[PDB]
Amino acid sequence: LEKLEERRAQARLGGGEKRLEAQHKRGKLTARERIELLLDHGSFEEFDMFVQHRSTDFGMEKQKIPGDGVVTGWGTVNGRTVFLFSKDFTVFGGSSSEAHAAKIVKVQDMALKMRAPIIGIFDAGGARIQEGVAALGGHGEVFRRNVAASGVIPQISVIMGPCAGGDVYSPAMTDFIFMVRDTSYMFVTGPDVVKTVTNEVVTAEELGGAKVHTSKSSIADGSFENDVEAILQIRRLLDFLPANNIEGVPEIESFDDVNRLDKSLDTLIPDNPNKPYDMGELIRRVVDEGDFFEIQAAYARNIITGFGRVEGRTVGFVANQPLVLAGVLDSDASRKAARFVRFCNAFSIPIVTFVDVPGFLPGTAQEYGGLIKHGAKLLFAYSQATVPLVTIITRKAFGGAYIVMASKHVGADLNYAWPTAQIAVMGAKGAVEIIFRAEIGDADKVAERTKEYEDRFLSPFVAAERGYIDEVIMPHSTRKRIARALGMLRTKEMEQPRKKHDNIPL
Amino acid sequence: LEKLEERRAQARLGGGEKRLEAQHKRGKLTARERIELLLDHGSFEEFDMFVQHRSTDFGMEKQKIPGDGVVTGWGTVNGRTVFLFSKDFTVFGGSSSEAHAAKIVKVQDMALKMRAPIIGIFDAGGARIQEGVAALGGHGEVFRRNVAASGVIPQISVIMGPCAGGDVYSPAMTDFIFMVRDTSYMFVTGPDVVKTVTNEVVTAEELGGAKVHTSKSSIADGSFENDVEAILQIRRLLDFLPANNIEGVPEIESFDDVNRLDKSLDTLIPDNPNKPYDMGELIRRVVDEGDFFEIQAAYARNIITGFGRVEGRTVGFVANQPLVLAGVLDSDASRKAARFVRFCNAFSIPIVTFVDVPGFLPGTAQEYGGLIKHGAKLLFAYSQATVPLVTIITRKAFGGAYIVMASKHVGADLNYAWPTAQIAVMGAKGAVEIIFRAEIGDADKVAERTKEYEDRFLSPFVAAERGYIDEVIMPHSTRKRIARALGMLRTKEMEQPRKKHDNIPL
Amino acid sequence: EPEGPVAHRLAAVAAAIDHKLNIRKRGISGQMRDPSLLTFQRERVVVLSGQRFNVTVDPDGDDLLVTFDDGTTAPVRSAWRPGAPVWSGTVGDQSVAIQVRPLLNGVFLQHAGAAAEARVFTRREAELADLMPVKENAGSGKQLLCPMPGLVKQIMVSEGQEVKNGEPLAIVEAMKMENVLRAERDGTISKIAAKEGDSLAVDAVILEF
Ligand SMILES: CC(C)(COP(=O)(O)OP(=O)(O)OC[C@H]1O[C@@H](n2cnc3c(N)ncnc32)[C@H](O)[C@@H]1OP(=O)(O)O)[C@@H](O)C(=O)NCCC(=O)NCCS
Ligand SMILES: CC(C)(COP(=O)(O)OP(=O)(O)OC[C@H]1O[C@@H](n2cnc3c(N)ncnc32)[C@H](O)[C@@H]1OP(=O)(O)O)[C@@H](O)C(=O)NCCC(=O)NCCS
Ligand SMILES: *C(=O)CCCC[C@@H]1SC[C@@H]2NC(=O)N[C@@H]21
Ligand SMILES: *C(=O)CCCC[C@@H]1SC[C@@H]2NC(=O)N[C@@H]21
Repeated sequence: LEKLEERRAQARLGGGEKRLEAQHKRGKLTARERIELLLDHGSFEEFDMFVQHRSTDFGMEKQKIPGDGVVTGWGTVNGRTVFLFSKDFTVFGGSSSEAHAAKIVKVQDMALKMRAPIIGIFDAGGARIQEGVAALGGHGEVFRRNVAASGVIPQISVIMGPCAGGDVYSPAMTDFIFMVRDTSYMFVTGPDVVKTVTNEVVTAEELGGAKVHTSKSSIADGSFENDVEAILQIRRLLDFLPANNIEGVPEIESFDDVNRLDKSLDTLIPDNPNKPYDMGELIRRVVDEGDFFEIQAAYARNIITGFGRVEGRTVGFVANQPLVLAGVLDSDASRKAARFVRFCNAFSIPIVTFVDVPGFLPGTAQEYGGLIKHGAKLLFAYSQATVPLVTIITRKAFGGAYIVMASKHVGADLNYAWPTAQIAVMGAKGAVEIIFRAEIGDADKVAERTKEYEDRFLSPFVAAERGYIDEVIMPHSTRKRIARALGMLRTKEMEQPRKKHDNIPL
Repeated sequence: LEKLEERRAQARLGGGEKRLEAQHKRGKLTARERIELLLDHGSFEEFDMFVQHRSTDFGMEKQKIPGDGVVTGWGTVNGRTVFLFSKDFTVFGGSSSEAHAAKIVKVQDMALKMRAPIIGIFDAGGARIQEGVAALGGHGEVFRRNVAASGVIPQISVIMGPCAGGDVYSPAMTDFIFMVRDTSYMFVTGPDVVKTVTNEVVTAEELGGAKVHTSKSSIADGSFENDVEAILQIRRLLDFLPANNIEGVPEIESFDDVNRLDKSLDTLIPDNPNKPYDMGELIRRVVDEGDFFEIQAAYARNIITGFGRVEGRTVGFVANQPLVLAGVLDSDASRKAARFVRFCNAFSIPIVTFVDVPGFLPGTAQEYGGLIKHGAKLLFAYSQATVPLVTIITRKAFGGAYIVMASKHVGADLNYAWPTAQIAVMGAKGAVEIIFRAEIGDADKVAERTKEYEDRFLSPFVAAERGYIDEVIMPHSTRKRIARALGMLRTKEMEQPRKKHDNIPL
Repeated sequence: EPEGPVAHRLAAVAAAIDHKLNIRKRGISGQMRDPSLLTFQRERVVVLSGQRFNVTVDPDGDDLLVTFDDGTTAPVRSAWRPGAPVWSGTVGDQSVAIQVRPLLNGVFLQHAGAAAEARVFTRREAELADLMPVKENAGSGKQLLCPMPGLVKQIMVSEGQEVKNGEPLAIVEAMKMENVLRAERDGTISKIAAKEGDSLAVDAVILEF
């Protein structure tokens, strides 16, 4: 019947032509256009197009809009099944009602049941005030499902407009949050309340924009220039990730050779111990085809985290970066690395770690901020892990930092070292000062003792003699060795002791 | 033979009588005196009394001290098996070496194997420099085992002297850290390097003293006046805790009655809503015999966390405290409550929660500091729990904060409310200003609308009509209800979905 | 920017690259049903630094055939592999080498002294991309603040000198590691506040354009 086509075409207009045009004028796409761009052509099946709200307070009974402000369903991305929901800002500001939340709950349940990923797209303003406590209940149920899915299916969130109030806690419990520059923001309490309570005058962008959440607050995993770019990059990310915690990583045919050498790496490390180099260069010369997907690039830039491929299989990478803060570990970097390691372990992704670390960041600000526990987080993550772990020391590895960065002693499978490695309890001069404390008066004698200590102990060979390092390798062979190791390690079988859950510091 | 008695007596002197008298002059006990005070009389069995070190560098072969700086063994506390180690500050400054670490590893392995608690007493200075890289290796083997035991057996740490460098990460991964005032301190990096790098001039007490770690940094769960008080309180605490994650909470015979009414509670809440009350008094009136062991008392005092008993069985308590920051939720309070809920759930301890919360703390400082994620931590911990949860709303419960505080929507078994409960999306003034914004010019209609909203919605009865509240009870019945419900809920049986582990935000 | 037969060539190459990658991408494991049951759209839109080309792509056995709106065709042949920095091959009876670099959702191409950013869409994706607005950068101004506390070890510029974006200006040392500060904008050096030997705190003034 043509009448059903009419009903459908009327549901497809949301909250009016003029609100849609106002959305296009801000530079934003609509909910349905976003879905259309994310999914493969012709694959989208929609749920609950005709659902309506049932509130009768404050005159709500006179405006019943089909769909109640959210679009829900499932489709395919590059042939693989995905579930999704997309909020509609033109329908009561995207606010969440009882029926709204019921739709979201339906798709969450289905995604967990069929063990497939779920993508949320956010543009909205929280609980619908007119529906009072009812609205809140809805939020709660959604929250519950998030927690149930944590570590079973990947959950991705994409902030493409306002996200205020309770809404924010749903993305917070997902594995990745991405944001669009200049049109999105997140906060718990808004500017007016900030003014009435704290007398601070701030705009929405200044309080909760993409810069703040990608560079200062730890919340976001990345930003993008506009909606189209963001969605295309989400398509890119999904092709790296497993569908669930059972099936393993996806595999594609590679154009690269796993037996190629790279002479350039033999010159990467400078002769001067105080000149830096770019670890990213090494990461991009090791991965297949130079392709690397960085996570939290703008935050805690003394450490690098991301995804690449070796032999057509997804691998995760963690590395110290000498260009920033001399590569020291601090609380921000430790948190950034710890959550990445935990995700990869949950979904059976192998991890490679490149180590060049002189110690931790000193000062009252680190200690009063809780560096003890924050740095314990990364140690916990690595020591808990049962996926393959491969580590490479290019340069300095001093003190407890050496233990933390995927050492043999916390459970790493293979540990290599370049010829330029310096594995020691601390630098030479400090060690000598402590050992020869009663004789720190003379000068030439101090230089002699320091020379001797450096010649004996600032090298890879004491570690090799004890078996803490499996092999000292030439730089130009790094890829060749990595690719071989990972292959052999694909059969690793290991388990932690039986428990409800660990008690990791928070 | 008398020669064996001689060898034993000699090993019992550590680094010398002079160093032990110096330890005493500082106001501190010796390691062996600490063991003697913790354990039941005659229960201590010591391991590895005669172990020595094997280093041959920097003249260390000529001072071989038996024990290598730690006393290890097992005994009983109030009849129940415990394992323990205690560092000896008189022997190489309590520094950690290979043999030292192996001693600690032995008792860690035994504690996990026999599923019993482990207590570590720290007075030391980290990796023994003269042993070099080997020392670090030892540290790693300890760290690993800490992680293996998390959530399987309770691990307690007692800091009774200096604790610096790599050492500090072992206590960090344990369940509780207690400190002795004026004689203990913890930091990753010491004042000398702080001065060299940052130009700050600070004392050890000012950098990592008990005040810092009990009131600012979130590291310590409590402090005590002296060694003796600390050790007696550790005995007390062990009497609350389960031995392992299977056996369940201990039981004692109670002197209280489960059917007594408390008329005082009928007048606890003041008529004036802008006036506070002490929630700790309600806690101390609901538990058996007024006995309550508070955790992290000096940190984030807007929230209360601790242990009591009901009908002779251990119960955990969480509550909002109106006397501090109007009882709002903030990042610090969120993390404090989250770790406690996680521990309780891991070890099968039921949780009772008291709710009086107006919302979250506003400001740029909270948002830039990551309140979104820090606040999600508590929601996550509650939504994951499978132990019994009982909740009582005394007063205000607004917005997302209502959801976070053990709401029916996040899986609470029983939810009660006092007659004074105000369960609503927000306050009346703000609700009307948002709803009736097109007529905000007037002032009389404003007050009329405000009063009608107040009367209709700021009460417990809409939540009761929807089934979100199981019963509106009288205050004087609170204990009587709790004790009954817990008794019924002992048989609860629930399971989260199958996974390696969750991906809770960090 | 490119114009005339040059631009065309570049456009064709872009299409080819896209095609190749897409083919590989459709062999991913774990799909719901078989990919042979899918379809590839022939009509494509190549956007080349603000210049659109409507094209049609067809696989000629092993090579590719790219048809434009003018009816003019171009066969494309090469053995390029993703990762190599030079695309060498033939585009319609002519041998060419293009310098290829990766770009977010596209490539950056250089040929015959011309350079262009190249993106390839379908019709619908292109019309949705045309809804996105062009944004302008704010632009740094007037200052060079020290982002890290440390010592000033060298200054390579002098007052009254002109610099171009990305040029080094000073070196700051902290925790035994140098740090090169580079110019973020083009301009002329007006003043120098600090010079070799002095310690600077975070967000301190080194110079002003
Ligand atoms: C989400 C938010 C940041 C967007 O602000 P904005 O872009 O300036 O736009 P508006 O305030 O015009 O919001 C768009 C519409 O959605 C409605 N809306 C927004 N948030 C809503 C919510 N939680 N409940 C119900 N309706 C809501 C608006 O009232 C408005 O509809 P209108 O066109 O009929 O007036 C802001 O509205 C907000 O804080 N909302 C959450 C609840 C709240 O506290 N709002 C008012 C305090 S300022
Ligand atoms: C733990 C610490 C904070 C306690 O400091 P303190 O109370 O002033 O006391 P001391 O430094 O005199 O320590 C007592 C002894 O332990 C020894 N010691 C301490 N830490 C040691 C370590 N890591 N390795 C070997 N010996 C160590 C000291 O040499 C000293 O020996 P002595 O009486 O024969 O001289 C401190 O010594 C320390 O920071 N040690 C770690 C190693 C280090 O970085 N030291 C340099 C700065 S102190
Ligand atoms: C020499 O000048 C000593 C300063 C360098 C010490 C550095 S700071 C970074 C590492 N942290 C630490 O504790 N020591 C190392
Ligand atoms: C009246 O003066 C309005 C401002 C006070 C509101 C308080 S601040 C603490 C709670 N958080 C919140 O958002 N509102 C409550």
